[PDB]
Amino acid sequence: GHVQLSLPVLQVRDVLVRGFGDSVEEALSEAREHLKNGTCGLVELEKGVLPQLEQPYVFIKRSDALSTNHGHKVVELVAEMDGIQYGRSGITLGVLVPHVGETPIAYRNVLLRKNG
Repeated sequence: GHVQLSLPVLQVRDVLVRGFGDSVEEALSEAREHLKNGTCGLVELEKGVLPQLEQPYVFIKRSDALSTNHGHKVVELVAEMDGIQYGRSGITLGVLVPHVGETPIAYRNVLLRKNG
């Protein structure tokens, strides 16, 4: 189940603007909406990445809400200020950014929770 969705994958060094906003719930909402528009892209979480983003790093984690093994890499939209949790984990599949033409190197599919 869930909706299937794709995004581009951009370099954090081309993505001049990696903030959707400057609070958690802001960036989470705007992310959901830049996804709804389709003007979002993905940035992979690597060791030097957080202290180049703004702050409310809109993460994707592989849906810790289930107990089954048989599926695609499903994820869900989440956000943290210091990246206290999630970003500093191995769940976590990247951080979203507003796509402004930064030239992708790749694309990253996921599914997207839709209750009804």
